[PDB]
Amino acid sequence: GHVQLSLPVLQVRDVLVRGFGDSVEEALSEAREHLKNGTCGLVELEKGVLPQLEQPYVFIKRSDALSTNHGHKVVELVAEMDGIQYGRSGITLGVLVPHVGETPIAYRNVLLRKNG
Repeated sequence: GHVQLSLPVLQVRDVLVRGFGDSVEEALSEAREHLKNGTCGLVELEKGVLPQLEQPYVFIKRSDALSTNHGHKVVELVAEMDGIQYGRSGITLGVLVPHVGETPIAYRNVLLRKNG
């Protein structure tokens, strides 16, 4: 189940603007909406990445809400200020950014929770 969705994958060094906003719930909402528009892209979480983003790093984690093994890499939209949790984990599949033409190197599919 869930909706299937794709995004581009951009370099954090081309993505001049990696903030959707400057609070958690802001960036989470705007992310959901830049996804709804389709003007979002993905940035992979690597060791030097957080202290180049703004702050409310809109993460994707592989849906810790289930107990089954048989599926695609499903994820869900989440956000943290210091990246206290999630970003500093191995769940976590990247951080979203507003796509402004930064030239992708790749694309990253996921599914997207839709209750009804």
